[PDB]
Amino acid sequence: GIYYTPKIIVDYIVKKTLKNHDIIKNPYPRILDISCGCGNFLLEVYDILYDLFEENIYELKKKYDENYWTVDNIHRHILNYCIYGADIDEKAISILKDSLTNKKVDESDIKINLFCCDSLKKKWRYKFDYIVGNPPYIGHKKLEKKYKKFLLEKYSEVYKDKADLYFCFYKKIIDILKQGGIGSVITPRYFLESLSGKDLREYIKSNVNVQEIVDFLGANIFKNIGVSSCILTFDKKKTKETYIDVFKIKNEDICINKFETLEELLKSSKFEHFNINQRLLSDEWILVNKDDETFYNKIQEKCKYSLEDIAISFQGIITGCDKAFILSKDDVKLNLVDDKFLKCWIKSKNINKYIVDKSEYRLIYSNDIDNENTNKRILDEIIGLYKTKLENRRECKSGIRKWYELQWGREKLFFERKKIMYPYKSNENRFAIDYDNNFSSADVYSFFIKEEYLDKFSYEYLVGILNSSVYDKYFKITAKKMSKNIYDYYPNKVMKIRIFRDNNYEEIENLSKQIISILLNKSIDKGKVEKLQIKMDNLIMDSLGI
DNA sequence: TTCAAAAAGTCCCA
DNA sequence: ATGGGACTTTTTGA
Ligand SMILES: Nc1ccc(CCCNc2ncnc3c2ncn3[C@@H]2O[C@H](CO)[C@@H](O)[C@H]2O)cc1
Ligand SMILES: [K+]
Ligand SMILES: [K+]
Repeated sequence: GIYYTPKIIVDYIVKKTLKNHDIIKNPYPRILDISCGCGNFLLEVYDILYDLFEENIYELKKKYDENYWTVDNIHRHILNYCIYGADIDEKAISILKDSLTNKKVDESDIKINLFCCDSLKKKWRYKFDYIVGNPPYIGHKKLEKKYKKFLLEKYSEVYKDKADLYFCFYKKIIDILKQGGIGSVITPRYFLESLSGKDLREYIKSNVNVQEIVDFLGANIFKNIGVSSCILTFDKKKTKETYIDVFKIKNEDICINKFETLEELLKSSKFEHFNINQRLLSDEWILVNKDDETFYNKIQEKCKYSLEDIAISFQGIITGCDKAFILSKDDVKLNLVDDKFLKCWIKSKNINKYIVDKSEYRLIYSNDIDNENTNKRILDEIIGLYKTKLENRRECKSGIRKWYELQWGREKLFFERKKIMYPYKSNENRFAIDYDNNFSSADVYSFFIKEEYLDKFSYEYLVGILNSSVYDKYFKITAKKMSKNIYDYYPNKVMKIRIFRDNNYEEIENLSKQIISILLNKSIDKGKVEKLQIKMDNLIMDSLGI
């Protein structure tokens, strides 16, 4: 449970918080890491501090106690008054204490401000000038329930339904930062856009001045770790300035060690830089450049409806154990199941633009099985193979669901109708019209048009514009970037997409119908579809004035 | 009763 | 062995 931050990032963070420190004015800075681990950040802080003190040793000796300020006394001073670390791992603290002791190589048995504790529970007796480090990331599934009760009761300003632990670490760091202090940390990027991060974003916006956001997007910073990172730097300084420097990466395939320093990478063509006014932040943080801001605002102003206005959205089936209820359509065991119980089953990869692949799987809609005696063959020879796993589901332990029932079988009538489907995680917009009453898991989302908006919007028109290049860019501006070439397509953002209706409605609809007709051929002339899409994109750009 | 969010993702191969 | 690519379950709070 210990993660090594790359040295280039560690150096950038420490330098970010200490480059302009006035050691003459304040020779007693407090630099804290509340998840210090083996001291990836703190040892570097020691190096920076030692150079800072030794470069001004004679100035300090003249302004202050001349006997206290010598080179020989630097190592002691740093440990007594400057470096502070906290971590839950005892072995890590022991190792870091030995490393800090070996920075000099007893005289008086120097005390080192290292605490082996839960930083979210520690009674912190004073605030700190500088806070750096890499907090732990633990999500809603992997966090202990008993501990989650404490977080919900005590960190309710940032920790709620599906929040993450590092939300609480952000709140703690902000709370124990001195007036005029500086904090710089590396966390997941997901709180910048996620629905769970709304309270955290409000807290950060309204309690600190955000200096800088480095967004690495899908680039893999931590080797062999599936997480997407960002660096946040904030302060509590009295300033009328309220502008943020945003560095957003341009090529996610870059390796982090191209130059000797991260700042060389940030100044290069690998990153784009722009400024965001913190006072103009809403509940969402729309961090885009002026071209994209103009693009987004044009679209928002022009469109008079949203998908939420005109549609009904729902998440797919959650069986609770897929292997028990999902079978290949050529499985011999499917001869045991009456066709009234069987539904077509698709995965996210089966969703293309405008149409769905033919399904290869069948769902046993076991909610329609009455009792265990009439269909004993289905239960004993198909579903019962996983009975233990099925009995451990939450709604079975509580007794709400029978052991063979789907955990969340939703409502059949919602699926057995003409509707639009899209994958929950994709590199591009893929909205299809489903004609075959397809069921799917939560990896696919569905919506259908309300009855009162059918005369205004058709499924063909909607899949026309939603699959356009304009709308790919428009959705990705505010979407949640998960990993390299993966965006979240969830209703909490998909339903916010704004749509329009003007003189180009009929031609866009006709082009969409032609695309759908071609895609459903035996001899698919795939080429002409691209030409038709280009023409449709021209129509949409004409419609939205871009 | 029953919705929808959640990557320190998961798994595989060259 | 690692780094990169294809693909995506069900646990969980509200
Ligand atoms: N059972 C159990 C339940 C909940 C928790 C959460 C406790 C949160 N409070 C914590 N307080 C201090 N340090 C913590 C910490 N959680 C993780 N670390 C350290 O962060 C580094 C980055 O990974 C590593 O060196 C971890 O050892 C911990 C255990
Ligand atoms: K003096
Ligand atoms: K990543």
